[PDB]
Amino acid sequence: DVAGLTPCSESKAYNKLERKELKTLEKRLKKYEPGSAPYLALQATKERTQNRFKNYAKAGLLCGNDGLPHLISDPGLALRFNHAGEVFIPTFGFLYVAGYIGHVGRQYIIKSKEDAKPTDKEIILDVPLALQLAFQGWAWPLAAIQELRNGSLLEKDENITVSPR
Amino acid sequence: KVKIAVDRNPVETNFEKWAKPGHFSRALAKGPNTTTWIWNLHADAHDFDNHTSDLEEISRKVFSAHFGQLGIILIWLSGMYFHGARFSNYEGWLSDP
Amino acid sequence: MKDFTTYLSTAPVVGLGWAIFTSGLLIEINRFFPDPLVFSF
Amino acid sequence: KKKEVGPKRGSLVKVLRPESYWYNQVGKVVSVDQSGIRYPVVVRFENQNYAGVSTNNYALDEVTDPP
Amino acid sequence: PWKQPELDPDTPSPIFGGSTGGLLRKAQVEEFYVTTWESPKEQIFEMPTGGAAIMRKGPNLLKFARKEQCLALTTQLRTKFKMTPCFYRVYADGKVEYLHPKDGVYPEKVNAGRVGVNQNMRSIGENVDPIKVKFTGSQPFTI
Amino acid sequence: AHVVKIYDTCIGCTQCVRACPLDVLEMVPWDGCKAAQMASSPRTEDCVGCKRCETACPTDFLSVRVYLGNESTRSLGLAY
Ligand code: CLA
Ligand code: CLA
Ligand code: CLA
Ligand SMILES: CC1=C(/C=C/C(C)=C/C=C/C(C)=C\C=C\C=C(C)\C=C\C=C(C)\C=C\C2=C(C)CCCC2(C)C)C(C)(C)CCC1
Ligand code: SF4
Ligand code: SF4
Repeated sequence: DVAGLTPCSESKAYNKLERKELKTLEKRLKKYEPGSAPYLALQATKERTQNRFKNYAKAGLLCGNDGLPHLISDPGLALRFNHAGEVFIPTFGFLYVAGYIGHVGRQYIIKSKEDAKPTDKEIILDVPLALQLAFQGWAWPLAAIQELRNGSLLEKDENITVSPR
Repeated sequence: KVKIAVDRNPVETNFEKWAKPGHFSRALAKGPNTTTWIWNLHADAHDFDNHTSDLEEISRKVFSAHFGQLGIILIWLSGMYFHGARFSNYEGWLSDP
Repeated sequence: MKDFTTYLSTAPVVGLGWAIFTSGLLIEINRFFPDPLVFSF
Repeated sequence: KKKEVGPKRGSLVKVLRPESYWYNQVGKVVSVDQSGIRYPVVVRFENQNYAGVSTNNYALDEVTDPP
Repeated sequence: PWKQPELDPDTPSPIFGGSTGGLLRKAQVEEFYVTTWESPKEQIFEMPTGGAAIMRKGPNLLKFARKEQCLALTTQLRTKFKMTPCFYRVYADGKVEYLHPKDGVYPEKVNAGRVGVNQNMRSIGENVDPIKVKFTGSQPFTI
Repeated sequence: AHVVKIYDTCIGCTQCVRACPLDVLEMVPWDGCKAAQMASSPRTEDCVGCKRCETACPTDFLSVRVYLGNESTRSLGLAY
């Protein structure tokens, strides 16, 4: 009940929107015979809509004055009202995946530079090496913070290409 | 005077030139060093007048490219006919257009 | 074989392979989990 | 003359010229001129500049070791 | 070269029709440029002011309104037929100035007879900042 | 007209003079380079500022520099 908003199950506009969607799906369904493929397609669409509306309810989602669910982004407030699974857990998961991408790209950049014509390896990818680095990135934060600890993650300002002042 | 003039097997069907992206021009044959090379790979692909100065090779490339475009067009037409055959209501449309 | 493999090892081909792989993974996830919005186990 | 006016040929050098494209970059010494020109150190670089060239002439005071 | 040649207006022009991108009123108000060459035979060349002309076996004289057109024709004749032409500049009052072969050996050579001017003896990037030269009328590159 | 300035980093490769479409540069004898040549601009009043000489310079940065300003009839490339 934060931000002056009501839960989706307790709200009336949420149920009104669900009823309107079911009504227009039934209006589209009534134009087809029950023994036709569009009838089964529309029945599956209605079942998916009902399942989605049931899953959005009883999951902590809340909507304000329009029946459209709202998401709470501040940690702590989302922790004490069971809204962490809205954005807090997905943002951590996306950070994990983005760090996976960055670590894999960094490993491929570093590991394909101690050879003749590194641009050729950049343009024609070493597929077994790329797959090996792909399956070795599951521990990206450990290796990242260890490279930070030993100083190989960052380059010194003496070996870095720099623009004139 | 007018007769068929054809050379037999001037180019061997090998994948050795598929590995090298920049091969049609000597400027791109040295390999890439900047990203503007890559666009130059996709810009001078059909610039057959710049790859070679021989008109015969350019004409052969033009003939092959026209055959490829006709094949692409026929693929698109066959796909259109297939979509009309299966994922369509043409039979229903014929009853009441 | 190895020339065709190096052609398949070129950047657009492996990018295409990644594109089909990621698109198919996300599409199958959306199909077998129809329209989720909030992580609720 | 005695020894050589510049560094050993084929050795890596770091360019200290601020206006150069290869400032704080590692290049290879091709040849060092001994006549007494202003920029005798010919350095070849692995990465080309915007003009597409990869070699430049630098003086003795703008080259150091690769750190 | 050893002696600066003098232009001859009576030299025959190359065989050509009418040009549209030819000399404008600036030719009779300001200076205009005139290119001379020595063709050993008759051949077809492309003018920078239009289509194509045919040069005569002998001296050939052409008129232009821009020095860039004269040097473009000069380098076309040098690259295509190795002609080595030369163009003068004629003002409204009739003053004739020798322009391209200043020492007669072309600027690609040295000839050990030209004094280098407008040459800064410091390296580029060693010039002073514009704050150093302020309210003086002197640019940082002009010192 | 425009200002053409040539520094001591020039190697006397004569590329700027060949790239010049108005015959502004020249080669003078020199002792500061291996080729014993130095670029000069004795005809800077005819330069239009096309910067074609800067494209042909092989040295890093530029051994020849063109600065625009105070355009005239010759500097504006006008046939009229
Ligand atoms: C499905 C939903 C979704 C989608 C499609 C995207 C899409 C995108 N996000 Mg993400 N994001 C999402 C949800 C989503 N976001 C959520 C829920 C959160 C939590 C708040 C974030 C937080 C987030 C951050 C913090 C960043 C992005 C960025 C990006 C963009 C580029 C990613 C990149 O460079 O490649 C993958 C990543 C790399 C190749 C390099 C790795 C860089 C990552 C961010 C570092 C991760 C480790 C690091 C130490 C964690 C701290 C991050 C720091 C900012 C505090 C991309 C458009 C980035 C962006 O737009 O930058 C311009 C970026 O920095 N996202
Ligand atoms: C009869 C058809 C025909 C043929 C055989 C050619 C053949 C040629 N043309 Mg010409 N041209 C044509 C039609 C044709 N053109 C038309 C209709 C136009 C006007 C639009 C042009 C405009 C044109 C220009 C301006 C130039 C050429 C050039 C060329 C040469 C190389 C082309 C190349 O390498 O492209 C390689 C292929 C590409 C660069 C891909 C182009 C993709 C476009 C930009 C975007 C496609 C959008 C697509 C419809 C939707 C995508 C959506 C996205 C979400 C996926 C070659 C001689 C070039 C040349 O040097 O000539 C010698 C050149 O400079 N042509
Ligand atoms: C069939 C026509 C066709 C088309 C549409 C393309 C299109 C493309 N190719 Mg090219 N290519 C072709 C034929 C074609 N190619 C042929 C015949 C050859 C000779 C074998 C090549 C060789 C070639 C090389 C060697 C490279 C390309 C690259 C590229 C990309 C241009 C750079 C870019 O997007 O910015 C830069 C883009 C990025 C930095 C993004 C990197 C990450 C992306 C998301 C992964 C790539 C996925 C891709 C976009 C989607 C699948 C491919 C797409 C065409 C369906 C673009 C996707 C470059 C590339 O890999 O760029 C992707 C590259 O290095 N191509
Ligand atoms: C909780 C949360 C939140 C908040 C947050 C925050 C507040 C943050 C901050 C943050 C910060 C304040 C940060 C900072 C940073 C800094 C720095 C300096 C960084 C760096 C980084 C790096 C260097 C990285 C790297 C990498 C890459 C990129 C690739 C590879 C891998 C790695 C990771 C290594 C919000 C509400 C939003 C949402 C929900 C959740
Ligand atoms: S192009 Fe540059 S290095 Fe070459 S002669 Fe001219 S100023 Fe000197
Ligand atoms: S800007 Fe053009 S006209 Fe002027 S000196 Fe350079 S190349 Fe010659």
